[PDB]
Amino acid sequence: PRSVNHVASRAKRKRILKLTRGYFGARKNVWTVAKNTWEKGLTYAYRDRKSKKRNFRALWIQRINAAARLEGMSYSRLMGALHANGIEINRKVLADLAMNHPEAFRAIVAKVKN
Amino acid sequence: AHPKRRQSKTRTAKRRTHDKAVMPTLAKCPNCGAWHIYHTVCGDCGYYRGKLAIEKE
Amino acid sequence: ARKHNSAEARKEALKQMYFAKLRNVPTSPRKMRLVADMIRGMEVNRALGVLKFSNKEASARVEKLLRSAVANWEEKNERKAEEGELFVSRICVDGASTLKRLRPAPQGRGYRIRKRSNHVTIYVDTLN
Amino acid sequence: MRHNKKFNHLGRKAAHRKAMLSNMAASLILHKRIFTTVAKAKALRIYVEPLLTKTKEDTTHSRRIAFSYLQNKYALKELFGDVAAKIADRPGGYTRILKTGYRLGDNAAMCFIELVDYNENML
RNA sequence: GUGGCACGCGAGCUGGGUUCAGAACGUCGUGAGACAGUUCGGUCUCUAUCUGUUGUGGGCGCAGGAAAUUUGCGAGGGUCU
RNA sequence: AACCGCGAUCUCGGUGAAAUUGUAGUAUCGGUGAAGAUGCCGAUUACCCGCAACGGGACGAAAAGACCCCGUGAACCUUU
RNA sequence: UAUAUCGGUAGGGGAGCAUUCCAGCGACGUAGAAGGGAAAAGGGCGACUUUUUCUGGAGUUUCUGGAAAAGCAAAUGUAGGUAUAAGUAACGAUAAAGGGGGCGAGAACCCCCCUCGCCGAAAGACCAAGGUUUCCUGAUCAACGCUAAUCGGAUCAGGGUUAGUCGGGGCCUAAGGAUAAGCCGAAUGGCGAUCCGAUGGAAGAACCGGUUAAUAUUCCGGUACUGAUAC
RNA sequence: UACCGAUGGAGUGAGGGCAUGGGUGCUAAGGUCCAUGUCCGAGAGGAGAAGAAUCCGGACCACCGGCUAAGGUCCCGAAA
RNA sequence: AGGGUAGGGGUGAAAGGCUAAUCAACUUGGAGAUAGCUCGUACUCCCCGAAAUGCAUUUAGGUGCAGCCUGUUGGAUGU
RNA sequence: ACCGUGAGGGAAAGGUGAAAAGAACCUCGAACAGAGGAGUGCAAUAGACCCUGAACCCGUCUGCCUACAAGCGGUAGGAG
RNA sequence: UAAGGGCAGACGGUGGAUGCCUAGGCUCUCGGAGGCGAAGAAGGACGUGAUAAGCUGCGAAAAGCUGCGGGAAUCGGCACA
Ligand SMILES: [K+]
Ligand SMILES: [K+]
Ligand SMILES: [K+]
Ligand SMILES: [K+]
Ligand SMILES: [K+]
Ligand SMILES: [K+]
Ligand SMILES: [K+]
Ligand SMILES: [K+]
Ligand SMILES: [Mg+2]
Ligand SMILES: [Mg+2]
Ligand SMILES: [Mg+2]
Ligand SMILES: [Mg+2]
Ligand SMILES: [Mg+2]
Ligand SMILES: [Mg+2]
Ligand SMILES: [Mg+2]
Ligand SMILES: [Mg+2]
Ligand SMILES: [Mg+2]
Ligand SMILES: [Mg+2]
Ligand SMILES: [Mg+2]
Ligand SMILES: [Mg+2]
Ligand SMILES: [Mg+2]
Ligand SMILES: [Mg+2]
Ligand SMILES: [Mg+2]
Ligand SMILES: [Mg+2]
Ligand SMILES: [Mg+2]
Ligand SMILES: [Mg+2]
Ligand SMILES: [Mg+2]
Ligand SMILES: [Mg+2]
Ligand SMILES: [Mg+2]
Ligand SMILES: [Mg+2]
Ligand SMILES: [Mg+2]
Ligand SMILES: [Mg+2]
Ligand SMILES: [Mg+2]
Ligand SMILES: [Mg+2]
Ligand SMILES: [Mg+2]
Ligand SMILES: [Mg+2]
Ligand SMILES: [Mg+2]
Ligand SMILES: [Mg+2]
Ligand SMILES: [Mg+2]
Ligand SMILES: [Mg+2]
Ligand SMILES: [Mg+2]
Ligand SMILES: [Mg+2]
Ligand SMILES: [Mg+2]
Ligand SMILES: [Mg+2]
Ligand SMILES: [Mg+2]
Ligand SMILES: [Mg+2]
Ligand SMILES: [Mg+2]
Ligand SMILES: [Mg+2]
Ligand SMILES: [Mg+2]
Ligand SMILES: [Mg+2]
Ligand SMILES: [Mg+2]
Ligand SMILES: [Mg+2]
Ligand SMILES: [Mg+2]
Ligand SMILES: [Mg+2]
Ligand SMILES: [Mg+2]
Ligand SMILES: [Mg+2]
Ligand SMILES: [Mg+2]
Ligand SMILES: [Mg+2]
Ligand SMILES: [Mg+2]
Ligand SMILES: [Mg+2]
Ligand SMILES: [Mg+2]
Ligand SMILES: [Mg+2]
Ligand SMILES: [Mg+2]
Ligand SMILES: [Mg+2]
Ligand code: NA
Ligand code: NA
Ligand code: NA
Ligand code: NA
Ligand code: NA
Ligand code: NA
Ligand code: NA
Repeated sequence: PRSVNHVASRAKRKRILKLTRGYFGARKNVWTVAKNTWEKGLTYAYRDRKSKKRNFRALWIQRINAAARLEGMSYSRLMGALHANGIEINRKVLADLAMNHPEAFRAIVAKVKN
Repeated sequence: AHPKRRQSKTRTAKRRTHDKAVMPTLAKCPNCGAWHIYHTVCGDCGYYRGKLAIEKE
Repeated sequence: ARKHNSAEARKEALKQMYFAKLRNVPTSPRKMRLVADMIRGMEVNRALGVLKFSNKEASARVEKLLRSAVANWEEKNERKAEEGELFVSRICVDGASTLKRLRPAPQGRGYRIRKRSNHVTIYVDTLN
Repeated sequence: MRHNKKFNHLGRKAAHRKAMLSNMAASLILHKRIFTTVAKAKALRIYVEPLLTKTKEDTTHSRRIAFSYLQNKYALKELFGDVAAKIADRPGGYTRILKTGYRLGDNAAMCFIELVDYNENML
């Protein structure tokens, strides 16, 4: 018998083209252009999921550095003192305390200020 | 000589920005109460500056 | 009964719209669209004067379409329109079927000529 | 550049332009008002007022000078007959140009040019 | 003056030279033909999209709307004998 | 070299093609690099959109280089 | 349950999804099938799958097994449709146009008049080849006409070509061709003196005038002539 | 921890850079010909401004947790 | 104006000119000739994973056999 | 059909509705050119190119953004 | 302030994909039959209707003429008379 999968073949394209809405010009709707654009974006997304962790750690470190300099120390000295004293609070929590709970950050600094 | 690439819809529309039909310069002629082109003979009554210029029987 | 119900809903909706259409006008949609953009949003009597004295060829057909739309409004509202009451509330120009022609070119080559048509739609309403 | 060049060529060779001006002048003398393009009427005014001024000297010499421009004996007879007596003692400005509208076929700006003393309504 | 810029520059020009089909001389080859050679003749295509460059406008901005006169951040020209 | 005339050209009304075209919000300099960069790096410059004019670049368009070599490809020509 | 392992081109291996049709078993559908638009949810993972709603208005589908015209992004790939360059090149000889009236809803271009210009061993008037109704009139302006058009060699319908003397044919032969008697030759056939064959030779034989929207040496009025046929 | 027998299916038979030992070349070449390793080929991630094979390091997927490599801690740019 | 010469055949005051815009003809068929050459080859996830060397070859950008991969099996031996 | 002197080559083109019941009549307009109505019909967004009516391509409206800004146009963050 | 532009949604336009449908193809099976023509063939030309004929039929007796058998109310072929 003769088999042509017209509906399935068209439905695959339509499903992918729902994902390329918002793109610029022909890259949103022209299919060969749109499908080309969408796959390069997927490679970018794989790379950026890895880079997001580095970016957020850098942001935490910068906020901790500013709060430590307000308290009288630097980031490297503060982190060395915390590691020596065995305090396991991570940089995300430390940055959150520095931004939003300065009294708690101050007590943490005063703990290792010796 | 030859376009290296086709123009996008955006580029074409940006060029067409200055394509516009011109509005005619229309005066009202309050006596006859209808439009005509400023500095022309009012084609309905045949008047111009309050004087019969063209007489239509 | 489904399509009958849908048609009845649409027929009730059309009673509150006042519009006229020109279909298959054998002229360039782009050149017609210039005139449409000139008169969009404008009071009807001024629009009639503008179309009467415009320097574009398409304005002559747009003027008769506008007169037809005003007449449709008058019939649907069962009264004559007053002075400055109506305005061009919507206008659009779409492309229509193209006639394809062949024109000879040097050295035996033949090139295609497109003779384009358009549709025009005009909605009038009151400046409420 | 065309600094101080003071006549319109009207898209014609010189002989064609002169012949057209002569024909227009005869038509304007015979029928007292004609409908033309605005540019042609403005050129015709400069051409035709000196010819009308020449009738203020009623002489065979002035008749021959006018005929050298017209080459139309009917127009010459009408001009040195009725037109002369009508435009007598008017110090120039015998014609008037009024704009009317635009042509369908090419959008040309149209007007009429007329002899002033034959429009009673405009005095 | 000496050099660089695709020995600058043929979508700027030219076509003397060079690459082509005709023909001839010298030389080589049995020949078809050939040449550290010579000689006469021999179609130079494209409507400028992007960028670049030379000019000239429209829009908006500059605390609300304007008419004038201006300072000069800078740029270019000039520099021979 | 200057000037002149008409046709083309420019502006307006009517009709309306083509070659070309992966998508483009398509700047400069020096670097780098499949060794000659609008698209990478570091700087620099640059308000948004047209029109006229010129051809430096887009190794611009055109015909799967005719030169060169290759194929146990082809044709035609010569000959002891 | 632990430990170990899990980057990959050529390439080898494994396990699946969708599509068309068939058998068996179940089902759905005018109280709305397939298809098309929108939205939501799901899958060790994925190919894909469910559900809601609008359009649509008549068919579709689950599981198990069977069979294939069984899946596209590129081949200077093919068909159809639509873009870009672009409202750009161009509208086809630089013999040239101006005005007044008419008709018409609409006029630079159509009709009439005046003026202007071009050809005039032609761009005037005829015969032949070739074309084949393009000729004239009434309606029509969709398409065709490189613009518009009331106009046209355009569309539709009606009309229009009249010969004893004009042209041809009937008659004759040239080149050449087809043949007879004969000759040659695997076949199909090839030759070969009467016939065919004009571009040539005979033709049996007029003009004048008038008349149609469109034919005229053909129709008509005169004037003639030619060939056969019965006394 | 997968080396041999026998069998089913292959692809490859244009390699390249670096280090080391040499020939050739001019102790030239991002040159060329062998040998021994290694990497790119078929290999992403980090530093070196940007660099196929130099320095570090072999990516099952997710994480807004932590420790390190080479290399760094004045600002662009994480840390004296 | 009519006629004749037809494919490597005709014709050529000779250029390999011309033989219906085709010439070191056209149409149809053998025919889907052959092309060790170029280009192209479409759903999904999982496991493994090379070579660009040697020998031979009218062979050198092709191929045969080794070398190096993979599946399934039986032995112990590989680093 | 078309192309070619000829031998020969050689297309594109199906679907209103159950039934023509195929839209009397009115309005704008020179005109159905076209449309708005009325009426028929289950349905006219089934109105003659007429079932369904996708993409490319072309418009209108509404929301947000945009005239100090520079590279494959996404991707990961993130106010209003 | 948006001259213009970008994205999204809604709604249209164009175009004619898709789904559904079809006696138009394709491959076969069985049984026949395997020619037509000088009593003029195959294949054509011109005609033929109340009204122009594009097909179909027919042939100056021209969408038809005669006889026998069958059948019983419509018929006067198709291109929406
Ligand atoms: K089905
Ligand atoms: K190409
Ligand atoms: K090697
Ligand atoms: K050998
Ligand atoms: K329907
Ligand atoms: K139906
Ligand atoms: K649609
Ligand atoms: K972005
Ligand atoms: Mg990390
Ligand atoms: Mg413009
Ligand atoms: Mg048109
Ligand atoms: Mg006009
Ligand atoms: Mg020609
Ligand atoms: Mg000129
Ligand atoms: Mg040079
Ligand atoms: Mg050149
Ligand atoms: Mg150049
Ligand atoms: Mg030679
Ligand atoms: Mg010469
Ligand atoms: Mg120009
Ligand atoms: Mg124009
Ligand atoms: Mg460089
Ligand atoms: Mg550069
Ligand atoms: Mg480039
Ligand atoms: Mg090139
Ligand atoms: Mg090549
Ligand atoms: Mg790993
Ligand atoms: Mg793997
Ligand atoms: Mg429903
Ligand atoms: Mg297939
Ligand atoms: Mg496909
Ligand atoms: Mg090409
Ligand atoms: Mg241009
Ligand atoms: Mg041309
Ligand atoms: Mg032009
Ligand atoms: Mg003549
Ligand atoms: Mg005629
Ligand atoms: Mg007529
Ligand atoms: Mg026309
Ligand atoms: Mg006619
Ligand atoms: Mg004879
Ligand atoms: Mg005649
Ligand atoms: Mg080899
Ligand atoms: Mg080798
Ligand atoms: Mg090397
Ligand atoms: Mg490789
Ligand atoms: Mg490796
Ligand atoms: Mg640490
Ligand atoms: Mg820092
Ligand atoms: Mg030669
Ligand atoms: Mg030839
Ligand atoms: Mg064979
Ligand atoms: Mg072949
Ligand atoms: Mg082979
Ligand atoms: Mg592995
Ligand atoms: Mg092998
Ligand atoms: Mg009409
Ligand atoms: Mg519908
Ligand atoms: Mg439909
Ligand atoms: Mg700035
Ligand atoms: Mg801003
Ligand atoms: Mg917008
Ligand atoms: Mg749509
Ligand atoms: Mg009979
Ligand atoms: Na010799
Ligand atoms: Na102010
Ligand atoms: Na497999
Ligand atoms: Na003739
Ligand atoms: Na004839
Ligand atoms: Na109607
Ligand atoms: Na806008």
